[PDB]
Amino acid sequence: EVQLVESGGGVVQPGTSPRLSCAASGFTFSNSGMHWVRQAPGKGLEWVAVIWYDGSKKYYVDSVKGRFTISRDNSKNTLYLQMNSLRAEDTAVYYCARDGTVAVRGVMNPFFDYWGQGTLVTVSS
Amino acid sequence: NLCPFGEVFNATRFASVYAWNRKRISNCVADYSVLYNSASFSTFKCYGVSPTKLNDLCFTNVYADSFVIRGDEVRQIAPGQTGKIADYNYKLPDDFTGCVIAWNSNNLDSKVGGNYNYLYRLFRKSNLKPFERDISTEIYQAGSTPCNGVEGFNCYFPLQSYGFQPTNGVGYQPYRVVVLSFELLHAPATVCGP
Amino acid sequence: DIQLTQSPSSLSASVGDRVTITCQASQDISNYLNWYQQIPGKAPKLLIYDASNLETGVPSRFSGSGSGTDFTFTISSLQPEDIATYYCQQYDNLPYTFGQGTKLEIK
Ligand SMILES: *[C@@H]1O[C@H](CO)[C@@H](O[C@@H]2O[C@H](CO)[C@@H](O)[C@H](O)[C@H]2NC(C)=O)[C@H](O)[C@H]1NC(C)=O
Repeated sequence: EVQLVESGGGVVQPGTSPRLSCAASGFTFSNSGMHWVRQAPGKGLEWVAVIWYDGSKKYYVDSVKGRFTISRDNSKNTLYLQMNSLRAEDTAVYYCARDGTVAVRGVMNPFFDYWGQGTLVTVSS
Repeated sequence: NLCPFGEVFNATRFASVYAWNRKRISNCVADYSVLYNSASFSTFKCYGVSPTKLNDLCFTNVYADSFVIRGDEVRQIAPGQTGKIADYNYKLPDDFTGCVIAWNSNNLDSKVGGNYNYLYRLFRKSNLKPFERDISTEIYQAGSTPCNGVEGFNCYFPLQSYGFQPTNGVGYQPYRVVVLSFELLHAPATVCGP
Repeated sequence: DIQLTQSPSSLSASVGDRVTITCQASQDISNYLNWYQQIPGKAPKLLIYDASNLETGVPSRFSGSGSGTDFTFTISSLQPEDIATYYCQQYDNLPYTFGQGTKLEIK
C-alpha cells in the first residue's frame, strides 16, 4: 500500500519559480529522504537533486549547482522544489523517488525502489 | 568439560560489524553437536573439513567471531568474495579452513518502532587485509580539498546505521553470523569431540 | 566524475532468445548498481538491486551479476511485454551518474 504523488508543473514561463511538490501515501516518511531525477524530452534522464535524512545535507547536480532549492516539509510529509531561474534545457519530466540505502540514516529499502508518476515542466515564452 | 557455545550464541549483545569479538576457546571438547542438529540455522557453510567429520579432527586453536549483518548480503561472508563488507570491514582469507553459520533473527533485534543501534562501516581509504579489526572514527577525507575534522561536500562520517524494521523483508533485516575458524600449531592439539 | 557506458545501446532479439546486456563504469564502484525498466511514459520501477539479487515482485526470469568495474544483466525468456528501455545506474560515489540507455527491440 505504497505510492507517491507528484504535481506542480505545466506551462512555466522563464523567470518564474513554480512549486514542484510531491507527497507519499504512507510510511515512516520522516526516516527516509529522497531524490529528484529529470527525464529529457527524448534523450534520457540524469538527476535534479537530493534530500537527506533530517533535512541536513542538500546536494545538487554540478551542472546546475546553486540554482535549484529543494526542501522538505516533514509535518506535511511532502517535498517541495523551487526554480530560481530557467534555460531552454529545462524541458524535461521530473520524477521524485524514495531511498533507503546509502542515502538515509538506516538502510531499509533498496535504492530507488518505487518512483511514481511524473510532472511535465516544459518552459517557453 | 564441554566448553559452551552459548557464550557466543545466546549472548544478548553483538558488536555490529567491526567491533566483532574474537573469542578463542581451548582445553575442551566442542562436540559440534548442537551446531549441526539445529534446524533453525539459515545457512551452515563449511570449507575444507566436511560437516560430519569435525569431531574427528583435533586442532589446537578455535576462534569464534560473531556479529550481525544485512540479511541479503550474508553471502558476502565467504572466502574470496568482494563487495561492501569483505572489502572494507571484515575480510576472510582466500585459503580459509573454517565454517560460517547464519541465523535469521527478527524478533530479537527488529524493534516495532525501529532500531538504529547497530553500526556499519562504509567508507575507508585502502582495502582491508584478512583478519584485522578496524575500530575507527576519523572522518573520511576525499583527498583534494581534504577539509578538516568537519562534515562537508567531500568529507563524510564513515559510519552508518542499518535502521531495522519488522517489515523490511527477507533482505535488509537482521541476521546473526558466527564464524568458526580452526588453526593447528606446533603446540599440542586440544580441541575435539568425544 | 563517474562515467557510465552501456556497450550495446541497441538490441533486437527473438522472443525466445536469451539477452545478456552489460554495463561498464569508470574507476571502481564495488557492489552498488541497479537496472531499470523504462516503458515510454511509465515509472521505471526496478528489477535488480546491488546487481546480484532480484527485488521481491519482479518475475524470476531476469537475473544479474558482476562486480568490480563490470556488470551483466541476463534476460532468459523475454515476452513481448519486455520491450522497454533498460538503464544501468550506480549509486556509490556521491556523484551517482546514470547510465546512457539501451533501446530494446524485436527482430
Ligand atoms: C541457546 O538457546 C536455545 C533456546 O533456549 C537453545 O536451543 C536448544 O535447542 C536444542 C535442539 O537444537 C533443544 O534441546 C532445546 O530447544 C535447546 N536446548 C536447551 C538445553 O535448552 C540452544 O541450545 C542454546 N545455545 C546452546 C549453545 O546450547
